[PDB]
Amino acid sequence: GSSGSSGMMIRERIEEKLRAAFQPVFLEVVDESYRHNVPAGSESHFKVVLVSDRFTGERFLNRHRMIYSTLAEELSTTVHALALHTYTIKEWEGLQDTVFASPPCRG
Repeated sequence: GSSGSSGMMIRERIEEKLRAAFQPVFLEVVDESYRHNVPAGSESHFKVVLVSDRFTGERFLNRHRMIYSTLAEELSTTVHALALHTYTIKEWEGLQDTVFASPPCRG
């Protein structure tokens, strides 16, 4: 991006970082803008998708510790809670659809 015209959108800052942060295979963030006029200061719906092998059924918390570390403060700035969705290559290969693959075993 040529200098000059730029923005301060969190959604971008988040990904833009992860890109080089881990350099996974998949990346997609779901940001939600203001919907109602009234002031809302209770919760901030936010979700992020990042597929990586590193999440090979290692841990449930370790999935956040790694992410947070990157956007430790970056996110803490305005965002507080986030629903991380770390998946694996396989699981992704057939998240919804599932093929009946049950090969026989050997001695």
